[PDB]
Amino acid sequence: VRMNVLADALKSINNAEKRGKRQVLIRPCSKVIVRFLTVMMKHGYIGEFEIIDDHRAGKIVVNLTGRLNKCGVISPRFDVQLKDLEKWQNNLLPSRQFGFIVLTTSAGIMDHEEARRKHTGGKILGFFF
Amino acid sequence: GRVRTKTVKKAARVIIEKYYTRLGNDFHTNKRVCEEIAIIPSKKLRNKIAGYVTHLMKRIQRGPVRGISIKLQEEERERRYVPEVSALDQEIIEVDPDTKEMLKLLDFGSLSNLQVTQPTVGMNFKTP
Amino acid sequence: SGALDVLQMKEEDVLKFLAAGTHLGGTNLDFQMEQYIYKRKSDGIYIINLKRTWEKLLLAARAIVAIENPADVSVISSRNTGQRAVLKFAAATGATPIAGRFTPGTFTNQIQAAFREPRLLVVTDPRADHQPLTEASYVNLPTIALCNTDSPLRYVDIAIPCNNKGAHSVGLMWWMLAREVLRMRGTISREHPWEVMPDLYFYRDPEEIEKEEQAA
Amino acid sequence: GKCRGLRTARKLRSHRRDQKWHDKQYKKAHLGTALKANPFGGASHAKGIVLEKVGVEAKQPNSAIRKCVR
Amino acid sequence: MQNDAGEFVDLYVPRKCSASNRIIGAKDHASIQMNVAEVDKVTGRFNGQFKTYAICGAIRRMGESDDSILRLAKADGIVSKN
Amino acid sequence: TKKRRNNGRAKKGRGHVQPIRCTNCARCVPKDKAIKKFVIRNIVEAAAVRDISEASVFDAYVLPKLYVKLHYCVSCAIHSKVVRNRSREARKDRTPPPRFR
Amino acid sequence: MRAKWRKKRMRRLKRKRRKMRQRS
Amino acid sequence: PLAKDLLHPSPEEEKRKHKKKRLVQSPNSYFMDVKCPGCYKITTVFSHAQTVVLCVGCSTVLCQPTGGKARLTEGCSFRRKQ
Amino acid sequence: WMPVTKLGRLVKDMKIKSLEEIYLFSLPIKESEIIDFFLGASLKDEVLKIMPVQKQTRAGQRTRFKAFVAIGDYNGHVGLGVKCSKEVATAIRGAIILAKLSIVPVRRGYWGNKIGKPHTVPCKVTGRCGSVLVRLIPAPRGTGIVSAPVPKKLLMMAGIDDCYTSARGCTATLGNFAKATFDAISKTYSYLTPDLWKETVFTKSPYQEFTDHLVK
RNA sequence: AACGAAAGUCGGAGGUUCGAAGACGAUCAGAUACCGUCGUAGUUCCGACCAUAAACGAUGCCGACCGGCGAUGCGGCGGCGUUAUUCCCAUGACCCGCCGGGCAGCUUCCGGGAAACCAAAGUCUUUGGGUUCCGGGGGGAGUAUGGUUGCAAAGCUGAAACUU
Ligand SMILES: [Zn+2]
Repeated sequence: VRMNVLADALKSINNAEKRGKRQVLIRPCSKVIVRFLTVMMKHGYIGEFEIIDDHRAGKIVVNLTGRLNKCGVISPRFDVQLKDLEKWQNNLLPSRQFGFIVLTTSAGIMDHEEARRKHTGGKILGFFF
Repeated sequence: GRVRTKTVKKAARVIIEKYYTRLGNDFHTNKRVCEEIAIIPSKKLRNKIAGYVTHLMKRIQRGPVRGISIKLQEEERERRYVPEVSALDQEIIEVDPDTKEMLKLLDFGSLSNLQVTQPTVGMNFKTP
Repeated sequence: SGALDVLQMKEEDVLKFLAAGTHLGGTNLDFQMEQYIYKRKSDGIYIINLKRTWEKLLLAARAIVAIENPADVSVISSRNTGQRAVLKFAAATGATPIAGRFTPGTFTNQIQAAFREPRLLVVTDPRADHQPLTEASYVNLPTIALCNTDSPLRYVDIAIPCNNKGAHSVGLMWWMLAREVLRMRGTISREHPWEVMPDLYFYRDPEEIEKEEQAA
Repeated sequence: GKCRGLRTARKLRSHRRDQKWHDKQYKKAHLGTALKANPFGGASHAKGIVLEKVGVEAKQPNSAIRKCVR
Repeated sequence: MQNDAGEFVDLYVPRKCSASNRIIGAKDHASIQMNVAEVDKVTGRFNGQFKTYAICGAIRRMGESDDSILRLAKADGIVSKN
Repeated sequence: TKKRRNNGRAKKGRGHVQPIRCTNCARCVPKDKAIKKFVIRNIVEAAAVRDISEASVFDAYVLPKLYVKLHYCVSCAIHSKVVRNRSREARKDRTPPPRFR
Repeated sequence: MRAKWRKKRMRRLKRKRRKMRQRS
Repeated sequence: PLAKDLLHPSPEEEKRKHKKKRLVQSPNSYFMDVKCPGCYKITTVFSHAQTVVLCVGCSTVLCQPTGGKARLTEGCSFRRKQ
Repeated sequence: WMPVTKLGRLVKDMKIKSLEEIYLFSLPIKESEIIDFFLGASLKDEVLKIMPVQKQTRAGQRTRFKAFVAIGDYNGHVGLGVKCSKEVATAIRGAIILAKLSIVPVRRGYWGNKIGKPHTVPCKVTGRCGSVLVRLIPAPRGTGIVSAPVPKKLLMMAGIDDCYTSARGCTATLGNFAKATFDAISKTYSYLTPDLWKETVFTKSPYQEFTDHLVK
């Protein structure tokens, strides 16, 4: 059955982005996915989106300018300490100059360079580049 | 079998593309034409070339040949239609009423030159 | 086009589109032509919306007048109902015609004698003329196509919706394209009717020319 | 599809401990029956006494009589 | 692209698609660049100024060049708003 | 080498079709791998119907037809030329062959 | 050798072997 | 397609879809009132009701349970509420 | 050298001034003296393999020779051409012509702390042809090309100073291994980095601007 | 732990045809094989066992996403008409669409693949949704032994030495 909702949402983004489409519809809507897509939006990768409210777990309609090469998930959520962040950003990212790892820390859900600047580590969520 | 091979019906056509102002419908004139206009080795090729340009001039002046160029159209621009009243000038154009709803919602149909005809009953358009 | 009222439809153009049978499409629908149909009748025919036909025709005429040289816009017709319209349009505008059989390699084989290199391609019907539509993919040609409701939109860039099946509507659509290009470029003023009848662009059948030659 | 959750290290390691035995070098060098049937017993060389001198012919595309000793 | 002295070190900057914003490469031989001419508002004649749109070939192969030309011409005032 | 996608059958979505026996060699084939053929002719031949007709006591008696339903195995069709081997790219033609001009 | 008959011949061999081993 | 708006769907394509596959799911049943023609109880029925809805004047049946909509008894009068 | 293409008459006249205007509009290069015109003194080739391939007939075997050739100008430019013909010098000559016709530019990028001139591929690129999947990885300054010999030739020819490689599959068949490395380094000018996010201005085409020169 | 084709084994009833083994004929140098005549055990049923098949989609299961098209099976909804006949007649049979689930199809430069081909065997070096059994060059061999299941035929678990 459906496990780990964030993964199936990001595979929906990726399959509908590779076809060059302009808008996706994501279902369900966590509060994990709204902070994750906040992270991808603030870096200028997806633009605006809407959280459609039915009284069940909602849907999300995302605008897409294709700027997004890959949006992926890491499952299970491995504990990433601050010495294991360089070993993880060497593996998943395509460059030292761009690409990001999103990881869920005790200051909030954040990307991997902010977690070095805030001096904290936590569990990994996925990546986008 | 008397089928003409590649040289006697390609060389005859490249003889016909240029030099059309000299050729004609009689074989004995074109046979004598063919030595000023070419360098052909011996005459049996030249009689076969003359026989195909006589057969091609027998063909060509009543319509277009596929292999011949638009030097033919230089002959048809040198030698060669509408009606008086056009076939799109008809005075009643039958319109089945879905088209009339389209024209009403395109801000036309206040002007009436058209006449809407009765809609069809039955939807049997498919084949079994 | 353009949200301009000098370029809008008049009742004379709409009477030509009604009398020719441009608005009567086919009985099948390729799934990315359904932004042009108004509704499907009881007969099974889909009705082509004529305002979409006019706005795509004027956008096509904008694309055709946007080339400085008129000699490297090339027009294709392989089927018999559009050959005379292609030759009349090419004599009217100064385009280059290719009517009849289209030998493959005429855009990509450089050493063959008919090797052209045009800058735009206008074809008659995008299913029967798919050989220059596929050969437009190696030479970077944008391609304009007069498209029926059941006609595939692979490799065409500007689809002009019409009934490209009959004689009258093909001859009319090439006539309206010639008229919009010659008005936009500056040759004919917009206010007079153009002095060329659409019957110069229609197809003449051998039975139709033999019934015209034997008069009563 | 593999078993890839977070508390599943025992299934993965007791899988790869058992499917290592289908690898032929691990089975041939870690089961112990190879070292008992080998005439050296894991040495590099062995000293021995020549019983009888033989000649053996080569395999089929070659033709020779190879000189060997028992 | 741009090193620390501010220099632009790239060979060239490739075009991007107007429909999908993919990088039209050196050997995307099915990609187009299409001019669509403007007209003057009072006379309806071509006055020399252009609109330029580029579509990569992979959008063209799946039949989606027509609708993107219709949307891009609709949003820059060529197709009417009905 | 997969040769045919349907494997030369009509068994899609069931486990077992009950077999029939061939009419020419009595070889037990399944019901749908066998090549069914329905042969209708007149009972009297085309030749002898010209002189049957002078012997009938009934005026205007149209003679009956013979309704034979034939199953055939896959070996005895290519022996009996009912069904013959075709190209790799015209095997996707499953229109039955024309009997009309 | 067709592998069913190789199977059948090792079947006959094992049937004769278990015949000869349970006499004692 | 491929520029298609998912946030503003048209009502033709919102009465087309299955009742779970809309943006907001909404049921395809409705509440009626059945008027029996020889009595004066306005009686409230479901559209898709599964019991025989008995009226209390002249004790007749208004509707019949079927797999879809309940077929009302012929000659009564109904309208949809709200 | 009499040109036959429209691009050739723009190039054997000083109308196209660099090769990246031809690459920039994806204009198809169809004659090999344009690459001899632009790159000139800096073109060095090296022949990769000469393999005999044999066709069985009732006349015995009929043996061909199939040559691979790499070419390149070592800042940006790399080509690989395969031409199979009956004599070995004929196969090498045709492979050099086809290797000039397939030259693509390489986008080279940096490792971190980007001072200076670009020394590696900008990102991890992967190319696949046959069964060989050849991955090219950015590297530090001054590590050399860590690879097999056949892509070391292709990566040292393109002007890439540093790379790390990982290759999967049956690499011994040389054609797929060099074609997969050529698919790996022809792909760096299709990869959308965050610095190529800037919105493009469109300039006039070479055939659009030089079209009143060309009609003479 | 339940079911598991056919053959097989045991107890009983039944036995028309087919039919291993077998007895004869004839084809061949020879056929103790195909080809004919007859036939036991079996095929058939009721109880008790055995658990293997090219048990095949040679493709584990649950969920997601990703182009089209025209029919077909079932259930539902909405639409010109046409037909009952024996009451505008009831309800069914057809016609044009829509939604869900299902057996399959044709096409496609989505994508994959070594290719055959596949709308999954796709979304995979731009590599992690969950989970179960299993493969590691070819033979040796599914053999030897050991274990256990079975009245028996056998089943499951099941290796080396050596060789290439
Ligand atoms: Zn048979």
